[PDB]
Amino acid sequence: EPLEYYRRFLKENCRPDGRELGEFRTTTVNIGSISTADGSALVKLGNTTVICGVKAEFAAPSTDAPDKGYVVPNVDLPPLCSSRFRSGPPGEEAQVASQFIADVIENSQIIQKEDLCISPGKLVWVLYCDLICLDYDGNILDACTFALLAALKNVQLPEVTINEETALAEVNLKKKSYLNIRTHPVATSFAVFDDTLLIVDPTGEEEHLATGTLTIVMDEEGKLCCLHKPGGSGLTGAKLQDCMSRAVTRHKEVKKLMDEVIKSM
Amino acid sequence: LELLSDQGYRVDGRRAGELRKIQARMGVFAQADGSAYIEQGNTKALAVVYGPHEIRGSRARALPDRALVNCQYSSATFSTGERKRRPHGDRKSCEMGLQLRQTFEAAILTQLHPRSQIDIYVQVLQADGGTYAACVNAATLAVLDAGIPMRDFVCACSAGFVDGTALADLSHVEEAAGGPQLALALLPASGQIALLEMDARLHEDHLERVLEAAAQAARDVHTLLDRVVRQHVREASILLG
Amino acid sequence: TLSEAEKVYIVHGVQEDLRVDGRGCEDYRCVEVETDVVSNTSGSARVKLGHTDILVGVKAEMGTPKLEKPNEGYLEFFVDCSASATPEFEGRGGDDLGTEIANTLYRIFNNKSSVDLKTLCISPREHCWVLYVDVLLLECGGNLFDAISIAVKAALFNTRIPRVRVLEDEEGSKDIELSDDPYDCIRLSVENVPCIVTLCKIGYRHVVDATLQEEACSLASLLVSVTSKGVVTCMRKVGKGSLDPESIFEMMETGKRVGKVLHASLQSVVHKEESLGPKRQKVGFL
Amino acid sequence: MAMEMRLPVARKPLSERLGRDTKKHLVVPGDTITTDTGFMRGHGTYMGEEKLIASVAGSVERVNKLICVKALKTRYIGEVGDIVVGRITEVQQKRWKVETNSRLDSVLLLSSMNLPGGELRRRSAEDELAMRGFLQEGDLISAEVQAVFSDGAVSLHTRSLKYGKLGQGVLVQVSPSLVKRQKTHFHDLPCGASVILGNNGFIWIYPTPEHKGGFIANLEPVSLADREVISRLRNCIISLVTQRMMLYDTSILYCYEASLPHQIKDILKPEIMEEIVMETRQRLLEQEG
Amino acid sequence: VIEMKGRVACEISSADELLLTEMMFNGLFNDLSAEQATALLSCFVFQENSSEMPKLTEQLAGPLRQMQECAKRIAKVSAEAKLEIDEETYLSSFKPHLMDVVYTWATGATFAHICKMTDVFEGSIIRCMRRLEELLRQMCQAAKAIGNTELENKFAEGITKIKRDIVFAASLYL
Amino acid sequence: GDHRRIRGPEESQPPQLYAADEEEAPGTRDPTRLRPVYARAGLLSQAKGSAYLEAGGTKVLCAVSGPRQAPAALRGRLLCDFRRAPFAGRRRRAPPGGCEERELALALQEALEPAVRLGRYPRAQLEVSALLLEDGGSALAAALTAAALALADAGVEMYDLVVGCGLSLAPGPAPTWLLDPTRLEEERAAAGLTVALMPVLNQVAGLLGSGEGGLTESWAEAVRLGLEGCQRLYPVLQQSLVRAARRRGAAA
Amino acid sequence: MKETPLSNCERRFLLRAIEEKKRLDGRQTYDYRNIRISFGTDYGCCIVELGKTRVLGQVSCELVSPKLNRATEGILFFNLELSQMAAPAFEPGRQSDLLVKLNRLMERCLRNSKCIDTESLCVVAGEKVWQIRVDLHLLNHDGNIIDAASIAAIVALCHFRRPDVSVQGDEVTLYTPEERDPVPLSIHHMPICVSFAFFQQGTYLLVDPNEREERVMDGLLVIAMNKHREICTIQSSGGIMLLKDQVLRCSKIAGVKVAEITELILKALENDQKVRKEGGKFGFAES
Amino acid sequence: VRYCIPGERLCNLEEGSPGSGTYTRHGYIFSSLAGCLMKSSENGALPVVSVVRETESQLLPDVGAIVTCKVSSINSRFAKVHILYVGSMPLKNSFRGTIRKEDVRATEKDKVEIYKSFRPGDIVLAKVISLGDAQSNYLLTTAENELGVVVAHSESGIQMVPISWCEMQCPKTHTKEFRKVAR
Repeated sequence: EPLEYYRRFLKENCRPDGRELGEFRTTTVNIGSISTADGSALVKLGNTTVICGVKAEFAAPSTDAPDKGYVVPNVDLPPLCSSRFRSGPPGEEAQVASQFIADVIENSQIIQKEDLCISPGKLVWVLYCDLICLDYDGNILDACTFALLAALKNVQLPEVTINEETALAEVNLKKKSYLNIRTHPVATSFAVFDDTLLIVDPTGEEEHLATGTLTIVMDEEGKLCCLHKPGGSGLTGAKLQDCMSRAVTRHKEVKKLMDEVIKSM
Repeated sequence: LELLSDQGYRVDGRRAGELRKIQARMGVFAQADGSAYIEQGNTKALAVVYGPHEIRGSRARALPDRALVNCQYSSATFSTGERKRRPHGDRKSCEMGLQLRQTFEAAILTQLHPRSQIDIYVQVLQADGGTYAACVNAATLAVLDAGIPMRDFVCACSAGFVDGTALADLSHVEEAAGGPQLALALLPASGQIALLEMDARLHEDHLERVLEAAAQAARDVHTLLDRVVRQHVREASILLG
Repeated sequence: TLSEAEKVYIVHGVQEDLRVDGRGCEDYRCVEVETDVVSNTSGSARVKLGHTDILVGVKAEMGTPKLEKPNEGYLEFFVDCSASATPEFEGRGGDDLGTEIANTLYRIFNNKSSVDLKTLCISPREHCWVLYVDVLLLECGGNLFDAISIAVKAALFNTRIPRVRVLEDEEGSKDIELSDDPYDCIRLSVENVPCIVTLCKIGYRHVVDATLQEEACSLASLLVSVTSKGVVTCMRKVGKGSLDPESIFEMMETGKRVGKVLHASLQSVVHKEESLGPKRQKVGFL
Repeated sequence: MAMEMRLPVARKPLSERLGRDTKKHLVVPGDTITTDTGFMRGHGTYMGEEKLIASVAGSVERVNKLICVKALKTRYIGEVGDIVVGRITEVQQKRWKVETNSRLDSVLLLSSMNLPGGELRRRSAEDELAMRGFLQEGDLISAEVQAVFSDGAVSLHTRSLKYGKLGQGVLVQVSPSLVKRQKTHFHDLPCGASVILGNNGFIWIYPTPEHKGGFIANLEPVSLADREVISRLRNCIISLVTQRMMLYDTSILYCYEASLPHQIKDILKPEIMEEIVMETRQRLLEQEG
Repeated sequence: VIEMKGRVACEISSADELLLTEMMFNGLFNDLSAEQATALLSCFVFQENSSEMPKLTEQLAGPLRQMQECAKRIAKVSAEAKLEIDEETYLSSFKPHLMDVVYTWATGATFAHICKMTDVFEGSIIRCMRRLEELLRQMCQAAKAIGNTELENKFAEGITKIKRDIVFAASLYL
Repeated sequence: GDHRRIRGPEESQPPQLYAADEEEAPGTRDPTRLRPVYARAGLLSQAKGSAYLEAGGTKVLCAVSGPRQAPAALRGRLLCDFRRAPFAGRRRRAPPGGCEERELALALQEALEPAVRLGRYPRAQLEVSALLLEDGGSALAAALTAAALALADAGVEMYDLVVGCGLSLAPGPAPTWLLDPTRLEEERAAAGLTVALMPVLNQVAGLLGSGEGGLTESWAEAVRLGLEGCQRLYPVLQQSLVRAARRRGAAA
Repeated sequence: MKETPLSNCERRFLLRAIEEKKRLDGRQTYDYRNIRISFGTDYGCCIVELGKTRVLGQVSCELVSPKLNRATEGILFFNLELSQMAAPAFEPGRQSDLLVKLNRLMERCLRNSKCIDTESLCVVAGEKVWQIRVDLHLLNHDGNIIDAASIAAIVALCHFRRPDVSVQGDEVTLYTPEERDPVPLSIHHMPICVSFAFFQQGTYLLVDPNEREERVMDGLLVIAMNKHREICTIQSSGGIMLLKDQVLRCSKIAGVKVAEITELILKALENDQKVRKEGGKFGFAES
Repeated sequence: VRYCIPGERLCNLEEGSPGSGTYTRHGYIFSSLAGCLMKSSENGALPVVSVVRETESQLLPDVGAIVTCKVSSINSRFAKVHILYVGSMPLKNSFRGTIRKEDVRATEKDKVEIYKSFRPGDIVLAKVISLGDAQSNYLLTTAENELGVVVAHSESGIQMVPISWCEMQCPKTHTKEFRKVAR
């Protein structure tokens, strides 16, 4: 009798865990936990958990845009996250999340691909940002985006040079250089029950028994990078402006958190 | 290099109407229910037939009327000089499987082994031209060694067309030249073809020639195979008593 | 598979130092070795150990060397576990055992002292040799790994790579010069290429060439890789069962002795055959 | 210890060492058996265009008016009284599914298997649950056929207590066309053991007891003097079959008596195999006639 | 040890099986029709004498001559082993006195059009026909054993021809 | 091109291979030394049992998706999926793998089947999923230990725990067996080895090895050394499990 | 899902109507169905529908590094997909046999017959060459595919146009369809398959069989031909025993059939060019 | 109180006997789980040691039970269900039970009809009889008038009220569905 048990709390303006329908759960990060990787970031929202490792490599660009350093995300929902996933190739949710992360990276323009070209037409960086879920208690997109941004700030790259005599490039793993990122896109999630009831940061069950879901990415300068609205019972702008406000608030909060962290190092 | 000297000879040193000495054997592997080996020149096919046995994981495919033929093809990596990988699962070995399957389902006379797998397996160790026919013939010898009823030796071979003439039992050289090559497999007793593959461009009036030539080559292959089989049966019976 | 009482019979037999084939616990069976079976390869070999028949092809191709090791070439291994062995293999069910065997064969040759790869280098970072080994299974009657190893060694011994001079030229033009002397082809040493040895434990006694019926009766099996000198390249353990710490040592000592004997016999046989010549007629599958 | 390697020697075909020139009528598919007024067909042939055409490789046999073929390798077709040895493969709610060298999965119905002692009343669910704890998956049964179904399968039973489940012993798998169709497949030899010769290709070899139905497992040791004999018999049978000759009491007894000089292991080496088989064959042939 | 003929005869218990199997393996039923076989089997099940031996047409008598030849062969082979057997009796222990009766019955006729052709009671005819149907089941199984199919379908068709109204009625006690 | 992942570049080589330097060598140390270990069971929530182990730069997770319906034939099963995260190691590898992941998976299965008792888990398959977040030395041993912890945590029955230990060989003139090494001591090495045992009943469960060289006596000393290391490591894991059980008692 | 089983009624009725030489819709045995060739807006798209069987064909290009064995001539990449809208049974990765045989047959037919000029489409011998792929998609499945797939591939590869390119030394310059006029391909001869279906072991033969006729047939003879009477491929499938005269007669049929189909195709291309030369992004031809 | 571990010994056979979650080796017992041990004592003075992971300690729905369940699948023969509440203590280990045709009412009439007694997606409570052997298929029965369906949703989304023995109705609109109403 799950749904009924849940409507009782919903109408008491609460949830069975102790959250007031509009607040998230304990959000925490950990930077630089990993040496083998250029950038590393652990994120966890109470029970939900995500980890991003960003490696850096060389590669030859395309012919349409030689001055473009690729940024390739891939999300991994291994079977140890939840039992709804099975050992094998990637399912559907992983792939959807991957395309979401890529759309974000491409639209928010947090990073200029041009800032990754060493020798146009010949070399350019490729940033393989690999995200891994470890507890899919719910709201995996927020965690994925936040971990991506955190690690992608942690990343400091080496410096390379070109020798015309050898016609090859050399690296200097001693000196390095951080990675400039302009926008700080944060993602805020929503679960829409029958008609008008929007809860924020929905956990697992709340997403299992929901009529629809929503996600909204809100850049710092009062703009949006993505309004992910896969199906749902419907919405009018009045049930949407409020979500945008709450998204701005969450942006503020998590950016303050991330600043405190990068400064506590 | 050349294919038909003006005299009539080939490279290997054989006229158009003849072929290379097949050297075969029946009874290679004893842990099976039927086995064979054949070298139709440099080629070296190897067949195996795990007999009509039970279906496991029934998966609702056990035909109740007739038997279930499952033939698998394989061309070893070191077969050709150019090494290749993924000999199984490719889009060509599976076509060969279909071909062998629709041949032997025609010949193998399945109406007597209903709800049973006849598992045919073919591995090609060396390929120098005529790679399908060697396999057909090896699987035939195998079937026979496994006492599986079958209408007739389903004998196969290949023909080709060069300088307005028909060649029998091509090799890799004239198979690489790009000329028309027509492979087939027929049942001699009735004169009926069980399979007819063909791949290259040529006129129509030049069809009957290569067709009858391949047929006659298959008849010769029939003679050789049946002599082998008769030696085998005779020796076995003599040893029995 | 098989029953329980047969397992009792076999284990008490071993404990008594007899076996259904009336042989002890340190006795292989007649292994029919042959070499130069297939012709299109730069090397080949075949083994028939009881009821397991293995074929091995070896192709010496030209390829780019490995960036971390441009000064020398490399061996690659592929393993076709043809369904002709047991029908329970197909395009997907034999990949498991094939992968296992290939990973072993690699682990035997991350040794740097087995095949002198420096002898396989033409021009560092520019061209090199590559030994594509291709194992082909045709029966499974146990003691699989030892036979595969013996075949690998017989194939290497029977490998004949041609000499090539790769001459550079400006404006990016490269030329290869052959030596028109198929009799003047080089030969790589195998005085270190190791043989595998599979000691399966039955009851409280260890056994070599563990026939299937006895593998099903066992709980552990130690794979050793020995060279003719006495060293132990690899030491792996396989089995859904446990294994004591002391028996390991006996297994290792026995593997050492058996490797000595095995390598001696193989070396003698293959020198014999190389002596004979084309007079042997290369009886294979006939 | 002792290890030995050796190159492969080429066969010596034609079995000229015998020199028989058989008086049989061999055939192969496509071959046309005698076409006459109303000749009935049997296993190993078919009809086409008013012509009796073989289907399998072997010798033809013309009983008074029936034309059949007797192939040299097949899988055990089910007769109605033939004894049989079988390895179990499955345990279905109603019965057991057994594996013989047959073209399907032989069947032993729960109604057939004898009960501990003679406690015969009827079969109930309690028996349906002991259906497993007694006859484990993978065990062996020495039965005799009960009947053959139209789908080809063989339903088999256990007439008496001489049949049922088997002890520890040892087993061999040969072709079923290498055991002479005769009586008393159950032999108890003077050598110190006993043997069961299936009408299929499954031979069982067990030490002979002293008391004289498998409901208890005598998982006791076996004297060396009764395992060496079993192993020698096993290797002798393998020899016989490797040379393609029939198999029954006198054959195995005489190969045994032949393989005493040659030790218990050196009688698989093809030379020893061949000489033993030749000795046995010659002495059978000359003594019998 | 047994031979195929034995595994074909064992299926038969309702009559003389040696002679039936010889009739098979000499090719008699492979040329006749559905009913003629029923008649040649009536020649065996029936064992009573009647006043007037009937007159039979060639199409239906001829086969009985081949039957008697096989019987004579069996009789000689029995006499060779000295079974103290006689030939005339063994041969004449098979009464064809109901062949025409059974033929007309299988043509789908009326029991009243049948009880007249012969100066024999009815219950004896009923026993004859029931034993005949049993023997037909047995012969179907024998043909099923050797491997033939036309012959077993033939015998099954004969059975389907016999059972119409009263020869196979219910037992009031049932 | 893979159509289940994002379109990246065809090929991509790392920058290190384009570096120019002689990497730093460790030098000397106490051969019979062990790294500081942090082992905790009960980390993950959505899993019946989970465990986490850190030893130096080594960082490994393991989860146990419990019994999932799927005598000697009605005997349990456990299928193990080892998997190193693409952001571990100097080089990057696509997630799939297919060369060494499966070898180490076979190792885990061969080392766990003995300890676990599967007669009490019939008609069932336990999905063990290991994950290697960072490689810093002995990896397969950490994975064995973590899978053992995760199983013992989910409450599957056993006979004893599994303790692993990795060893390497110093290529110096006086080669000594180096215990519980680092990725540097392991890439600059001649031979490597891995033991795994059940210390109560003193029985190996799965071992493995390889060598640029060696010899019987050396391998034997290596074996006994790894056994001693595993013995000295066992108590940590004991205390970790006790601690997790206490936390469970606290929750209710 | 699964295909609905076939009733014995329909089977017997079909076999009898064949015995009596009567098709269902009302056509003879040596006749195709009205084939329509419709074009799209983008050069290289064609929807060809014969009766109820619709098949789509798209042709695309790329520039890529060639393969060493042939560093002069380019590449060509076929692919046929059986969309689930064709029929229920066509789940992804299940009806693989049909895919394999069709794709191998089509590759063989077009590639090895040398229908197009893989040489003309070279730009830099060793570095950059063209790469023409053709994706056929099966939309409705009523009977004969190979014929439809082939007609589609041919109409496409004859109704396709490359972005022109200029070259000097190694300097390669690609251009847009708006800067220059794309250049067509180079065909030598247009082959199109022809499908015969055998009934009763070989006694009867039909052309352009429907779906039911494909379910109650035992054998299938595919024959590729040109307007110049040049066999390109012939294949027998279904495990059937035919003879010589049968294939000879089938070939003498395929001759006329291919001549007519070719006339139609050419008319279609002519009409499409006329339309685009007058305002209009379509082109339509009817049998 | 002491938490144990899958390898440590606990006691001689002379000082206890294995109850559960343990095993035996030479003259000793050895645990098999990470959990809390307990040695119960009979009037016989010989203790029974056992080990438990009290997370999900143990439950057992016995014959004379009253267990709720949810109707998932149905047929003209039987209706299958999932076990949620054994009494009143839920159990995340949802067991799977069955309800037969005749074992539906105390009257045992064959006239009963599933589709007029049950529907997929409603909660009932019943009494188990057979545990099951292979798949532990619980067989539940409702041969009583205070048994069966208690809550049942309407055609689309409304919860109905148990008017009578075999009738139920939705309060908003009017429509008489048929079930095996409880009580």
